[PDB]
Amino acid sequence: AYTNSFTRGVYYPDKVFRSSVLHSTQDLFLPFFSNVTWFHAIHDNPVLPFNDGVYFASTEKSNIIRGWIFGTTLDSKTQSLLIVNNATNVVIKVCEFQFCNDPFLGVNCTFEYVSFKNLREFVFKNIDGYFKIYSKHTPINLVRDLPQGFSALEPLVDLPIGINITRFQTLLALHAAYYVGYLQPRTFLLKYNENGTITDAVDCALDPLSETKCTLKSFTVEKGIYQTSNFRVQPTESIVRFPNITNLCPFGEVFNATRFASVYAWNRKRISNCVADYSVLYNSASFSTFKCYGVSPTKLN
Amino acid sequence: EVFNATRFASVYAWNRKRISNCVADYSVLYNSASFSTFKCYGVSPTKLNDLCFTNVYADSFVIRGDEVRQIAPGQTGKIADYNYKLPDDFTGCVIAWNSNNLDSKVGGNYNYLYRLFRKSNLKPFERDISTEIYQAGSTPCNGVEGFNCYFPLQSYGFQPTNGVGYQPYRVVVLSFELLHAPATVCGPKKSTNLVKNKCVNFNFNGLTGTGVLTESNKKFLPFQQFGRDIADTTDAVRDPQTL
Amino acid sequence: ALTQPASVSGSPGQSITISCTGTSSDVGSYNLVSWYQQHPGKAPKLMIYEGSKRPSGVSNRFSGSKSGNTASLTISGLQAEDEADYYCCSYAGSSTLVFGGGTKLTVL
Amino acid sequence: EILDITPCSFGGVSVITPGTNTSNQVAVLYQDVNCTEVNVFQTRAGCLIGAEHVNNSYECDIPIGAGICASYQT
Amino acid sequence: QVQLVQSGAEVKKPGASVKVSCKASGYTFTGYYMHWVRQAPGQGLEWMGWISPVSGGTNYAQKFQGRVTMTRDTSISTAYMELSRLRSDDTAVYYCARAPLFPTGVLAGDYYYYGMDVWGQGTTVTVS
Amino acid sequence: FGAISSVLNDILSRLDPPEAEVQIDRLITGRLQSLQTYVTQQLIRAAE
Amino acid sequence: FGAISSVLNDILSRLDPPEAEVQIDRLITGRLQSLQTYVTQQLIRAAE
Ligand SMILES: *[C@@H]1O[C@H](CO)[C@@H](O)[C@H](O)[C@H]1NC(C)=O
Ligand SMILES: *[C@@H]1O[C@H](CO)[C@@H](O)[C@H](O)[C@H]1NC(C)=O
Ligand SMILES: *[C@@H]1O[C@H](CO)[C@@H](O)[C@H](O)[C@H]1NC(C)=O
Ligand SMILES: *[C@@H]1O[C@H](CO)[C@@H](O)[C@H](O)[C@H]1NC(C)=O
Repeated sequence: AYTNSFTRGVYYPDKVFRSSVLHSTQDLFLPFFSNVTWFHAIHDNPVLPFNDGVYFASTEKSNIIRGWIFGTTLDSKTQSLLIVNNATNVVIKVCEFQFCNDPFLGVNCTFEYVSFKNLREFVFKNIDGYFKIYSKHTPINLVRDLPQGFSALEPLVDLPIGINITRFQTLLALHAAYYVGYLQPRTFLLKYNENGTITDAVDCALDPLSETKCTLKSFTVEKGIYQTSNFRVQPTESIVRFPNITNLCPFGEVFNATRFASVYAWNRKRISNCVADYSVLYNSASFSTFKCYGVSPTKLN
Repeated sequence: EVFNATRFASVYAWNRKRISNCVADYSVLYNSASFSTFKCYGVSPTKLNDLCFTNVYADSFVIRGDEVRQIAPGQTGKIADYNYKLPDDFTGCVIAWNSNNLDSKVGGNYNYLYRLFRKSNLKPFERDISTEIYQAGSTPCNGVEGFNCYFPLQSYGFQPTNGVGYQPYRVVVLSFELLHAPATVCGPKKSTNLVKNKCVNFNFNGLTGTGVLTESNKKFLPFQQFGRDIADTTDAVRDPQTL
Repeated sequence: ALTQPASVSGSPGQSITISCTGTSSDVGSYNLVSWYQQHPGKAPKLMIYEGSKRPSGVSNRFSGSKSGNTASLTISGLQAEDEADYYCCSYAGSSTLVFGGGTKLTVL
Repeated sequence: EILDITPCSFGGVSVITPGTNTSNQVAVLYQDVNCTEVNVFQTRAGCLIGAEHVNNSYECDIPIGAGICASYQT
Repeated sequence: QVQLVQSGAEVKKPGASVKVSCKASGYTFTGYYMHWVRQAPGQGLEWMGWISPVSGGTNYAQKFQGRVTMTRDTSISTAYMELSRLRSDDTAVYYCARAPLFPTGVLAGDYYYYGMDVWGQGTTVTVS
Repeated sequence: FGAISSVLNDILSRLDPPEAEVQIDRLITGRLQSLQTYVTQQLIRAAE
Repeated sequence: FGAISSVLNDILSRLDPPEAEVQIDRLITGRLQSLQTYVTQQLIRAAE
């Protein structure tokens, strides 16, 4: 199933108080009106890729979803983040957990911390080893799909775990449909009111109107013509053309000669009509110093 | 626990200790004469008692004497690309001392491993625990070592007779990250009483300036620490003692 | 896995050759043939390695040659001390240091 | 053989739009390009996408260029 | 100044096991894969296996796969080779051997090249 | 303008004078150039 | 403007980032300064 991500998933990108101002910031936000995947909890908890940041949304009435598991293999071979909420305690670990064949909750350890009607929206991202988790709870009266409207996301948790996570799975309480979207490096124009709260945001890479909006850093565009960007056709393939060189150049012999000349009569051999690889020069560890001054060594092939 | 540790980890599994919820002095490290190299360009070591950082990580590892020059931004070498890569915009101060009387044995200390073979340069602050056998030749390597199949980890023979270029050196990289989050690792400077309705040279969590500190009605959310205006100047600050 | 003569005789001062024939997959595709000398009841000593390269201290009288699928040891100026067993060596595809029938060198 | 090199077509992109207090319908003008690489109109000012070409002449409301002007009408 | 010493002569019964030590000095111990060769009295050489003192890598001959076991102690720079399920034809002289070059041969076809340093003697005799 | 920080109070509280002077040189070059462009635009607008 | 080559592609293909960045900074300073002179002259001519 698929759903349109109307306006949800906009968050405070940093923690500097701003008020009554339109500020542009480029960060990992989910695109407006993009396709988000829809999961059900009737009669379904697969693993999804944690590529660059995930936005999660859940509609809840009886507290079914109680935790999440993030990692790469999820088989006690590596450290995997497990967050669980038992009704009084929130527990976050990255321990060498022994996961079940199908992880659920019924009715080398490095870290441990212990403390429809309700829409709970979250965003999970990993920046420089820091796991940022933002969340917000709101009352809703809607059973079919996710509601239409705007809601700014406030940050809650920042954990310095320093773990590479690429896949994640949720934890459900078994005796509740949810939505998952992906973040992208987009530039958003955020509006701070007089209370300092973000009341609106424009994904200005959505359409020409939003492009004009963020080029003019305003939510209102007057009548007229405005230059917004520059289009340029991108190349589709690379075309390398070099002479049909037929002779590898005797670079080995100037290193493997019987005797070398002295410094007072150093020999100057011109190298011409040659194919120069220099890879055997890089990989060989017999050299004491390898110092290139004009051109970088790796950019010679 | 990080400077006078019993044993240091090798560069293939270098320890990354997060230092938080304490007072960082660095005064005993400046007066210590047993240290060999103490180099850093981003931040000066003398202006740390008044300045405060958000967080700091200690990257400790044992490396050879002649390889201590490779742990620096802009350097190129075997260790700088296969075991410990430092970014070009790295801020922080690195310390290194000799361990010729600790990590040495009669027959040789072979408990320190370093990566020698890798098909790609390491990322900044990347920890490569990959044990897969490197494939040097054109034939595929199915985990069996031999021709064109080498183990990327190698060891040195540490003896008290070896030269200063082959002696083991304990290197600790103190990398400071400064974010807008509330700081926790500040210098050893005592605080004083606060005065209002008069402009004074203030210094809150390393952020210094001059001006009047007046009461505010701006509702700062939990982890708000500093306020920035259109001119990127400080507009409001949160006292670390009183919320 | 390799075949070499069992015993060949020579005269003092002579230049003598010892053959060792392999296949195209072990000696014919690799320039990695060698020659070891061992005296009776003694430890073997590497005389020729990596085709014709010699370890430090070995006399220049021992040289090597390779032709198609054949290795050849050459000894210039045969002496009485040259009496020993000579083995040819070549990589064969798997573990490891292999040999020949053994060539006992005798002087007349 | 002699091969001539010409960096392929590029150019600014502008948006013709009435006031947001009226409508959110926009038109795009790619300057000094043909309507090949991109309701498409090719004019000496470039490629216009989103605006319908009307043969009848009116007073200029939003200037595009080369005598072409845009407006929002039925 | 490369020095190599092995254990003493040993006698074993058929079906038992034998453990020989191989203690080296004068060079970088882990920088040389240790090869092993056996020779029956009056017969030719027979290579058996090699061990990597670094990371503990080992590989045996397909002739002896399942009966021979190696370990090594880098703290004292020693190798140890064990022959299990001994029978009559295992009465022989055994050496370890040091490979020629360093394991930095991008080409240095190591450690499959050869043996420059051969050890003194270990004689294992197996008779009822 | 290539400096490690835009606020000068951070630069003076982090770098020894021999390098703080280089960073401040970059900053003052950038700021003086921007101010010169600004005053030129202001002079042209004032002429208009 | 003091760089080793006026072609930016040659700079990116010859020098590693730590030095290509210095060369590109020099080239950027020079070219942006020339563009500033150009736009100022164009504004004066436009006023005339
Ligand atoms: C993180 O782990 C995944 C799964 O093994 C891998 O594909 C990815 O390359 C890793 N990322 C990094 C930066 O190591
Ligand atoms: C801002 O605060 C006022 C006063 O409490 C409130 O009425 C208003 O709803 C808040 N939000 C706005 C103006 O967006
Ligand atoms: C620090 O000061 C604050 C307020 O001034 C106070 O609430 C807190 O208890 C103090 N902490 C300690 C450890 O005294
Ligand atoms: C644009 O391309 C079309 C299609 O090939 C052609 O008919 C027309 O003449 C071109 N116009 C210009 C200005 O190149």
